[PDB]
Amino acid sequence: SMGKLSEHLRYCDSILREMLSKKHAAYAWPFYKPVDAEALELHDYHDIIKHPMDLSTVKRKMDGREYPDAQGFAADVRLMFSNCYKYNPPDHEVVAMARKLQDVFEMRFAKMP
Ligand SMILES: COc1cc(C(=O)NC2CCN(C)CC2)ccc1Nc1ncc2c(n1)N(C1CCCC1)CC(F)(F)C(=O)N2C
Repeated sequence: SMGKLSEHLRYCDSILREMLSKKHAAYAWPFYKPVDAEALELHDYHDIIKHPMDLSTVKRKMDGREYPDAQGFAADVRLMFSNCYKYNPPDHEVVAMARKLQDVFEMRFAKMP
């Protein structure tokens, strides 16, 4: 009943639910939680990536309605992908996995009424 802004935010909630769901778990799982640079022994990760982002953080912020509009939500989802492209070798499996998940994201986002 509140119009397009409310509807866009609800649609974004749904995109996020889909990205976190079992449907995409073959490629989305590296993006469920913040990169644990200590556990992964990535001693240069936080020197290269200045603004880490991941789907659990997007969920915390979206559920708290910290994104004022759909573009703000998209910016953080795309930051997550961009961090992966920036840090990792371009032929790495994890870059292909980020790309598979971004194909889903961009498709759903483009079809937001
Ligand atoms: C428990 O989680 C993992 C476990 C294993 C795992 O189980 N690895 C090995 C354990 C020991 N040997 C035997 C081989 C598998 C590998 C990766 C994991 N998780 C992860 N999450 C996120 C990123 C990532 N990884 N990336 C990968 C690239 C290659 C090494 C980290 C680089 C990155 F920079 F952090 C990045 O951008 N992303 C998005």
